Amino acid sequence: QPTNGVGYQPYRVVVLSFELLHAPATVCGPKKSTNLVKNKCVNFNFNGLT
Amino acid sequence: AYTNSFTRGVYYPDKVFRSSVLHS
Ligand SMILES: *[C@@H]1O[C@H](CO)[C@@H](O)[C@H](O)[C@H]1NC(C)=O
Repeated sequence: QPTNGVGYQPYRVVVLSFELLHAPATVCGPKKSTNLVKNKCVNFNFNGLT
Repeated sequence: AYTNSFTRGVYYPDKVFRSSVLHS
């Protein structure tokens, strides 16, 4: 009830669990690719694995 | 009727490539 008061009131809980894994990525950050280099030394990122 | 299972029912643990390797 609105009459419950602060600790007494309802609170919405979200838990975001993640299947953070080396298996097929499908949900990712506000993130955008480069071209792919081959046969030269580079920093790299795939799916935010780096 | 009945029979021994022999070596049926092995399956992949995960979507990771590995090769020429013994693992457990
Ligand atoms: C398998 O188990 C059944 C009973 O559950 C038995 O009658 C049968 O002889 C067994 N077969 C083998 C291959 O051990």
